[PDB]
Amino acid sequence: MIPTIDLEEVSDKILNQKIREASERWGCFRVINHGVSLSLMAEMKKTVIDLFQRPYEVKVRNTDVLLGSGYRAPNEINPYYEALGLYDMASPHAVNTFCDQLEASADQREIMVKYAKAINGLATDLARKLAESYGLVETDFFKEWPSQFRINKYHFKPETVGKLGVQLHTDSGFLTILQDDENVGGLEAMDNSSGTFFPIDPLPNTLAINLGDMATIWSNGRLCNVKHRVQCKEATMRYSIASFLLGPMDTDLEPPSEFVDAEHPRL
Ligand SMILES: O=C(O)CCC(=O)C(=O)O
Ligand SMILES: [Mg+2]
Repeated sequence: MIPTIDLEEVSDKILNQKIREASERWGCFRVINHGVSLSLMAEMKKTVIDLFQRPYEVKVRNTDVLLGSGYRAPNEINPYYEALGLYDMASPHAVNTFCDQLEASADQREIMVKYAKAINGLATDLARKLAESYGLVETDFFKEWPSQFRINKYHFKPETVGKLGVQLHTDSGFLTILQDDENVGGLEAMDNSSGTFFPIDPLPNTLAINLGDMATIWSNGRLCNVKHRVQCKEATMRYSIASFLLGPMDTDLEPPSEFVDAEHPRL
């Protein structure tokens, strides 16, 4: 079972410890009292739904910056999935460019600006708490790490229900913040120990956090890069918003040396 962590827990050592053990054992957790405006989240979702109904020929303008950034229409590899997004989410220029590409309204534009700044703050905050949970000196390790924004539209038809919508996988970055679909469940993750899956049901006003491959590398294997998938449980439309804190992009990720011991040989 995925644990729910209270980010307004009064005690730093309890809070950081909860986060670390969740990140090591399950590779994921929910956060409550995250500090992201609930109204901003709903408006971001409204903006997402509306953005996906832009002209196809406009959507196609959402060009890759990184391979996979930008638009992907459903195809025969993964037929139920449509997506948009931008690289370097921390850059107001990058966000604006994305909004220029999708011809967002001015109102929409500034919804995106505010969401990105909020979500990216939650991300830096969570990452720092992870550094703190290990008593690291390098409590700023991520300060030059770029983020990637990606909004997703899942189309499940009656054919799809009972089966999956996306196959089992790990995020390649450090940390992911997911705003799932309020009224359409289906996200599942595998317990590495058992091999069994458990669901990540969309609990209202919460945000889902999971760790990716970069976190495992950085932590020399202590942090779990959770395997997850979304399974179709009903043939409806489905929207989700994801913000990825990635590893460094120019450099190569190797761990703070505090993680590499004679009992933790390098990977
Ligand atoms: O759409 C979802 O429910 C999860 C999204 C996800 O896993 C991703 O964008 O990497
Ligand atoms: Mg994912």
